[PDB]
Amino acid sequence: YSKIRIVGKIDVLTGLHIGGGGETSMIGAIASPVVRDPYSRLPIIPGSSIKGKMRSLLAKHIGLIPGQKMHNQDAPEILRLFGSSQKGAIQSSRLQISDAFFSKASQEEFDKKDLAYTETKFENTISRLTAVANPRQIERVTRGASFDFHIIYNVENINEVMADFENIKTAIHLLENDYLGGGGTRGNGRIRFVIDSIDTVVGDFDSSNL
Amino acid sequence: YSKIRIVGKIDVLTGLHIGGGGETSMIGAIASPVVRDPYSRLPIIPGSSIKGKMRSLLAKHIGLIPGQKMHNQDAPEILRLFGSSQKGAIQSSRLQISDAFFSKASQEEFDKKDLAYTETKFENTISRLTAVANPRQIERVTRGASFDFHIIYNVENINEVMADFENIKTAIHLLENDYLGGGGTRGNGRIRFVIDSIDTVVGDFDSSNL
Amino acid sequence: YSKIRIVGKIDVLTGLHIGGSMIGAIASPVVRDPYSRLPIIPGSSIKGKMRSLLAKHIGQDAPEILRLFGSSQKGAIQSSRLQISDAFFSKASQEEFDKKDLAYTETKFENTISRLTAVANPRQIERVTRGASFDFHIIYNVENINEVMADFENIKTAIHLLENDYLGGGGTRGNGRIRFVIDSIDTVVGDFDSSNLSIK
Amino acid sequence: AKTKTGEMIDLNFARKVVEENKRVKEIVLFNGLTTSKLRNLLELINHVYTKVYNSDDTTLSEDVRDELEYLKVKFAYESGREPAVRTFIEKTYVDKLVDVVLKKNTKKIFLDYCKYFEALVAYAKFYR
Amino acid sequence: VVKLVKLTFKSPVHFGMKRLSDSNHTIAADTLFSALIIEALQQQLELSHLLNNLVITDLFPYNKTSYFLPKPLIRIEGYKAFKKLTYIPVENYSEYLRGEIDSLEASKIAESLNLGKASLSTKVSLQAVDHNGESEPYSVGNFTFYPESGLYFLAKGNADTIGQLEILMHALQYSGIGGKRSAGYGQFRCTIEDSGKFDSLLSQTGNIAILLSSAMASDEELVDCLEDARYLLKKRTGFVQSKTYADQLVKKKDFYAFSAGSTFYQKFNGKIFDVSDNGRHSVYRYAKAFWLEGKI
Amino acid sequence: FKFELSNILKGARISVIYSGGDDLFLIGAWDDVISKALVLRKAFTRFSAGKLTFSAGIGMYPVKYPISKMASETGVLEDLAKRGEKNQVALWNDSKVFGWSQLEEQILKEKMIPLQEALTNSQEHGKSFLYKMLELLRNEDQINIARLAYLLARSSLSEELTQSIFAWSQNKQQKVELITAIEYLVYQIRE
Repeated sequence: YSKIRIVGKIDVLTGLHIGGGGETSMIGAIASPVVRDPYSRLPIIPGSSIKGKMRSLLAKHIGLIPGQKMHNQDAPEILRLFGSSQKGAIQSSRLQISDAFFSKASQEEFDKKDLAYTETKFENTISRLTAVANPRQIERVTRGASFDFHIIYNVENINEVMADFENIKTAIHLLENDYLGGGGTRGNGRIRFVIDSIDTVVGDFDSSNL
Repeated sequence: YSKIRIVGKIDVLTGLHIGGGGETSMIGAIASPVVRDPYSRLPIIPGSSIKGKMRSLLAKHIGLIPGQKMHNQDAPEILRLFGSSQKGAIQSSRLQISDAFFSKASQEEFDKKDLAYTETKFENTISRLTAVANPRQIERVTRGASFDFHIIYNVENINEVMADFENIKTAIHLLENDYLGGGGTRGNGRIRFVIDSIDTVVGDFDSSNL
Repeated sequence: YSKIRIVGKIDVLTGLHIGGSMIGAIASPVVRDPYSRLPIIPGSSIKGKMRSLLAKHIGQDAPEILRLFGSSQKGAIQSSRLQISDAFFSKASQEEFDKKDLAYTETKFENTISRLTAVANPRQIERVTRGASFDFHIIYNVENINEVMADFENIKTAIHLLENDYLGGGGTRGNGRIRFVIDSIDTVVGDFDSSNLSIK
Repeated sequence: AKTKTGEMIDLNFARKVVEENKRVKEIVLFNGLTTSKLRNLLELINHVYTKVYNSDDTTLSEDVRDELEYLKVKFAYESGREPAVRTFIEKTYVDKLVDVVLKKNTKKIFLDYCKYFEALVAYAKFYR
Repeated sequence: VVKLVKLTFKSPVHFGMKRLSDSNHTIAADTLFSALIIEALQQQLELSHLLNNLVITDLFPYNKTSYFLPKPLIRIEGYKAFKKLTYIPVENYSEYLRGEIDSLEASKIAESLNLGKASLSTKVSLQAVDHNGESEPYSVGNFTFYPESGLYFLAKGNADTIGQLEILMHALQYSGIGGKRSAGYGQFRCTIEDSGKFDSLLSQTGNIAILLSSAMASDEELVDCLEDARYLLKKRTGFVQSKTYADQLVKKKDFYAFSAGSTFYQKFNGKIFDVSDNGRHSVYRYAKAFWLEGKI
Repeated sequence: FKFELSNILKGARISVIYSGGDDLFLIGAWDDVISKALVLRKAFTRFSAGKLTFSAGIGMYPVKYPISKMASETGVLEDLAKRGEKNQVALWNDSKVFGWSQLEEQILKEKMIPLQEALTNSQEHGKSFLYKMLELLRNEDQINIARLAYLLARSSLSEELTQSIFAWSQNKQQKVELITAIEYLVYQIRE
């Protein structure tokens, strides 16, 4: 059994907004706060949000079956990688995608020039009925920000490792051309992946070609 | 599943004002600033503004149903292109319009002339019963500036790609014949679109004709 | 017959959810101490995760994992060597969270998008806030002296896997990343020498 | 803190003071105060509130104290420009409470002042 | 040599009585004696000395304020409060024997008990999931003691017996007591000290006698003791817990013993009983009697 | 307990596990169990001429939830209502304990019925509006009371209900009742 560690950077090409919960809002304050690491108050990218977006894009690329009801009806590669919960056909997820935290390098860069980690984007919605704008404030992680992402791959079937990493590269290529987080169709969440390394932390597996 | 990337430039024919709040200024100083990228401090064109203006103009051109109240009630082409959230008829957004950033060529051109990217336009309102001026100072992006946009089109149905790009062309023509940002009715935000490359980044769709 | 106390702190690298209602309210509360209301990590979860990771690494049927975590099979009754106490939220972390008025357990809002209607369903989960620390006590029972080193190497492999693995909750989605810091290894009962033995 | 005639300053007093000023005519608050001037003052206090919110230390830093001083200056300027803003500021004692917050020099008192301001805005919206 | 042993429990305990879901706040003397026997077997210590020379008391609650003994089974001339009153502070218990305790003070004593809180942990078995199966949930009872509160018991024996008990309890601190030990429960710390108060309650002369431990007499002693008694006959059943006993786990022979706190006008000596059937080693059950003398 | 109870439950998705003697145990739809428990209470009062009252605990569980855990956890809820002096009922969560007259009149009829007609009558109002009010409620800070008024001002709700909802929120006891009123409406209107 082997575990392959993929550590890298996610660079915010356009402002990133992933929702946050449990905070009531002051009148005139941000309508939509982002998810933040409560200990550090810095924004983070939830591992689930990347895994869900990556899996959704990869599944759309592979092709969904007609009238697919559940996530467990995906292609065998998608279930092999991200996991399945079919009754009597449970497959362990090979991809454990952890939460991406605001990097200390970007922390230093934003402490220089006295730049806030997040920025409030003021928006409105002009109605099709009365043509009256309805303002909102969306918090978004700044464009300069970088997040340290850490993924683990579980080497269960060696013969499928190369195909699984090909699918991972396809999914990440889709995600770079897609967005992450919410509001992406209106310019939010565009990202770039920079793979610092693909190490093997567990086992004797040779991962230099991945 | 294909992803076609449209890349070009937005040229500011008339000073562009996209309002962004959250700024306190000295008595008598600039009253209304523009939206800027916090990291660079350079003016920005949000993808929300581009998408909203294009969708509004396209919906007006195709037609508004009598007594329309919401955006999900727009024409099926508009819902197919820009997205929808109607109950039971959630349609994904094929267009993912991104924030347009200040072009580096335009930045160097302005630095050549020792010119500021943003000008403070001085305006006033003459009362109709007292005829007393009320002064305002509106920040605008200087004419002659270019913003390089970035749009992603998701080819979900191969049949409708030609019609979708025809609608995108119509929307961009309307936006060129229209304004962007605030104050455009009084001569602000006139822009021109210069398309540089339409290519299929993801997949094997043929984007030569488009 | 000797016993080896392992004293350690588990650090929550990403929000920890061990599970264990009213509308609009977190429907997935973490395990908490019934009296002090401090969230805890059941020793059963640690023991089961370690046993599962050892099963995956070695491969349950294997004699080593079965002796370490107990066996009740007919003709093969084995006492569990690893008795792991439920982890207790640490005092130092409790003070560090009392400062700056930080709650002990963050709530995480999550949504699922259906593959058919594209609708989104929202779940609020409770996670032990990243940066917390749980004291962990493990008792290793030296049933046989000859197998102590091998059992401790197995523990070390299990710990390393769990460092690279998660603990409880949905760990493929980021939750449960933990780091084990062992304060000390010592022979509480018996004359056995555990100075050379390191869990990590 | 407290007002003249020994009354207590709280969100209950925010409701009470928005109600006593409330005059039927249209609903007129503080002799012609409009929602827009109230939202401008709320924008000022919101900028200061964001400054303090981002911070964690209870003691108010020097920059936020200078922000409160400039808030008092803006209060005076708006009072001079518009009679209704002057009436609102003197009836709700917002500048006096800015002085009190500066005297106390803690995050709790500033957050309570922000809550009082927000309650004034909310009840002004409700009673219109 | 009466020695008070106080157990302060760091983690919750199961202390099962009939199922895995239910949890008892205390354990009977037979459970603690079986744990001591198991510990002596592990520590390679002889069982004969412990079996013969040691008489132990049931585990009973205590707080920082009071140590609680079982309610004696004596006639009461309201009744719901006495039913709810399971444990009485030792100073109150002499008053209860004198019959001065009224219903309101009985309810006050019952509410005074702050031993701890009983909970139920919900766990799973994921073993089937690997072998193409589904996970199965289950439940484990728990009882978490308040920080001041704990359990205690009195043990009488010879000096060597007391020292052996000290060593066995030092080991039991890490071995644990109760169900689902070695799976996250039952861990405790023990402190053994002489207790003047208990010795004063121990030394006493009265018309009536009350058990401090679950016990049952032999037939010869039964003939004399049974008459003129008020007792609760509780069943002691369980599965054998050993590797040596059999290839597969086998239930113990059902036993029936007088509950602790039962009142006998005639005292009986206890007997260590054998509930083994067709096993490699005899399974021992503790039924020795610890007596307190009282006047009603 | 046995003969008359069957007539009381007529027309409701309720199954009597046992009535025994004084202690009852019933399992049924969450909507009908609450309704019949009130109907049981009013019929019991007439039967006993007011000299007798009974305390009950009501729980809400999914179908797949074990039966044994339903009896154990709901018995503790009864134990809460029994703990208070005489007539009490524990609905759903332990915190929500109300008098039988309070649950039937102050919650279901005084507050929930105006809320039910509110959603139907107003196109703008949606479950989203209910949840937003519910978040402002359940907040000890008095500031949320002002925020509720701010939320109610732009909500475009009817004036009489807007005054009613504001008045209920300010009172400490009436807030609990208003919270329960929304919850019941939210549960009743799902899917």
